[PDB]
Amino acid sequence: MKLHELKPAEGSRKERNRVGRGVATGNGKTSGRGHKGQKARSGGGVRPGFEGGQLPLFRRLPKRGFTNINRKEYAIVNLDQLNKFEDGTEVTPALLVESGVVKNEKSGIKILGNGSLDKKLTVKAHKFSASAAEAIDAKGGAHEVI
Amino acid sequence: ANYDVLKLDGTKSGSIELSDAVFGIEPNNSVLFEAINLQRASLRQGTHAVKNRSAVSGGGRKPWKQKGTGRARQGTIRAPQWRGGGIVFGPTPRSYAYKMPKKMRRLALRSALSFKAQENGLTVVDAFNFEAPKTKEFKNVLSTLEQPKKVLVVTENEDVNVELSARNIPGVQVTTAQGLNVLDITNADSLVITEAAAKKVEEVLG
Amino acid sequence: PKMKTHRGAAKRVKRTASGQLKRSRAFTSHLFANKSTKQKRQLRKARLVSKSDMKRVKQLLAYK
Amino acid sequence: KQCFVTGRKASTGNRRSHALNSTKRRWNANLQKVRILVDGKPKKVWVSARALKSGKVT
RNA sequence: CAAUGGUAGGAGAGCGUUCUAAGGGCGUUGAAGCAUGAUCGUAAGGACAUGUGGAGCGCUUAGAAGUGAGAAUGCCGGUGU
RNA sequence: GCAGUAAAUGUGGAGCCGUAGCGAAAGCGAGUCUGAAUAGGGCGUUUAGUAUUUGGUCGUAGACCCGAAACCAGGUGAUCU
RNA sequence: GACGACAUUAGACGAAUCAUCUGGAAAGAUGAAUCAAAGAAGGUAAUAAUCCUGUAGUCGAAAAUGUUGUCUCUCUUGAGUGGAUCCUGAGUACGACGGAGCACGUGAAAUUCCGUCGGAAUCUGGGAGGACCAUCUCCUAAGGCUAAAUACUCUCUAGUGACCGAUAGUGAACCAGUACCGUGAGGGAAAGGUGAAAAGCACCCCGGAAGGGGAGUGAAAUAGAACCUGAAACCGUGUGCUU
Repeated sequence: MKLHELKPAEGSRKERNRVGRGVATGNGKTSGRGHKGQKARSGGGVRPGFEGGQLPLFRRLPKRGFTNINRKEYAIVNLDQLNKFEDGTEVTPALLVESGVVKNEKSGIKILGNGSLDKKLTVKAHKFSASAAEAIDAKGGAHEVI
Repeated sequence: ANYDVLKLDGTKSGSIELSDAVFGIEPNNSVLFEAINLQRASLRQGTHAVKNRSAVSGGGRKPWKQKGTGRARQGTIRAPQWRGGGIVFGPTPRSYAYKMPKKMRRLALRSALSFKAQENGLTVVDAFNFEAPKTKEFKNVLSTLEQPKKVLVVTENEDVNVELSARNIPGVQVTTAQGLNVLDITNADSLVITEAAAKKVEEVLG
Repeated sequence: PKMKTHRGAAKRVKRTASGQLKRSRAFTSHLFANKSTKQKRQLRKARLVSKSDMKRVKQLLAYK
Repeated sequence: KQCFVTGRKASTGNRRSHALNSTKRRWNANLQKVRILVDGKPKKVWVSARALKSGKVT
């Protein structure tokens, strides 16, 4: 469009609300803060989660668990995610990274089963679920744990 | 999709096939607006500042005691209500430039070029072959091509002679195929592009 | 700067699939002679954070 | 007050109470005034007791 | 056909001010300011005429804000009683 | 980060979010945890997210403005007393 | 040290417009031209690409300094085999006690320092891999030097800004850290604008003077030096209608 007649997209822009400018705006004197107390003061208000001296929720409740410094968490691929290849293709972690079905291998590729194959192909990933292995084999085509 | 190629005298030499994927799309005015706005906010070097009550010289002692004088309590001579000191919320140095996704940038370029191609504001020439910088000759070239006052000339690469030949004509700006930008295209009323530049733009812009 | 995480709360909740927070139970530390068997074994479970507490503490676990 | 031979000196740290109340403190070297042979002439100077453990002839 | 009192407060639509972009304009045959008038719009507010003034300033669309004062024993000036 | 005019933009795929959840974890996985249970129950499945940005609110920053008594650090004072 | 090399501390050249109207004066308007590797900018009696200073482009150093290139100069061996013996940083490493530092609250202190006392091994050695032992892996402390990428701006040069335009912008646009205050450290103002040109009112009159009224300069003199515009409060003098 022209540089003297340009228009933003309808509903994309909105004028911001300026506070404390006259009483016809509705936010004039007290500026939307009510009258007194902390909430009216500049920098007032209270720390989030504070409950006025009542024992806060996250100290009523107990801690639980620990973090394992070495979790082997895997990038997962489901069965219906493999129908985007052809029949007889040999699919490997590098190939499915290339095809973009896996954006990063986190600690390996685990094949799981949600859809179905409807195809015949061999797979070679780091881990398999029982259902995934059986469904790979049902149509013919092997699964190598690497 | 077919644009007749003209020589600098204005006569038809040949024709070129320019794609509808770069020069025949329906312009996206929302993306085009966002691109122009980003482009024009990118040129701001906001170097504005004021002095708040800390940056203003002096004013570190309490001007008078808190009670007993009959005067309003004050704490510094440079408080914002005082004359001569303390700006509360003034301009600060900052940048005004933001980013748009890459596909949106190329869609904005394509929409600008398509808008300039549907208004019959795209003229393709074969070459320029200016062997010396001469403004008068470029002015005659533009007049023979019947171009509006505002025109953007696009070369395949940096043609030094054409650049120099068109610096001093007011309302004519020179650019390369890679140097194309939405603000410059939308400013110009007409585009005069070399065939090689047209093909390069078609390659780059999808 | 970057907003900080309430580290005490992160040691107490786990986020669920729909965005809730699973929590443990109070009264499960000692004095088990003063609670009934039903109390003790039903306090051996997990609840969620109530939505009133949720609107209070939304931002403390924003990165979880 | 440094040691003549080693360079040992005082340093600063904290005194801590059972309730972990910090109060600034000092660690002085065990410096003793002894007559040693600096460059020919005998002279009395400060030397740490550890620098005298083995190697310095009063 | 129905609804339209309203404080804390929520929501929406707008009026003005400075600056910038592009277009289109006005100015020593007199710009902005200032003054007066019996003018126009639902409000914020917009014109016109005539004096003063003696060089700059509107309009459109869109972008940014040091964007709007009657009160703070407010600050500075001027001037009263 | 490099190139570019302190632009746009081009390149840059380290990274980040999503495509799967459950469990403290090992781990299993459209399920999983508890449990002796194929029971019951908790959280989950029977697709939409992501980047930029206008508006609103929150956090860290002095955070709407003015105002203590006071605290500490380094200096200046016995020409008054 | 000796030849060059650009760069900087003065500078030089540098295109193209005339006419009429209004006006005090045009750069404005109207008409007709021209230059442009120059239409950045600032001046000129109003708003100028072509009137001036300039700009693009090109040229320029006696001298005195950065910097870089050659070639002079000044230094000087460098591999491998064996390995029987020799060396490889001691009051050190480490430990206990007390502290400090590591994102980590003397504490697991791993890793690292200080003080006080203890206090090692020498390649078949020693240290580390978050207490600690084993295995394995990696490394070789207790001597020293080291450019670049990084930080900052009292200065200097060139420029930039949806930064301020005299209560703003520095405290300070003006003889400003100055009038002024304090014994002292210290604290700290207020105050820009005639006009294009000073052409800054010759002469006459009232007046001691100050002021003024004429005359005159000027486009304008309620532009007359407190001088552009000249709001409001406030103070007056006349009146139309009222009391």
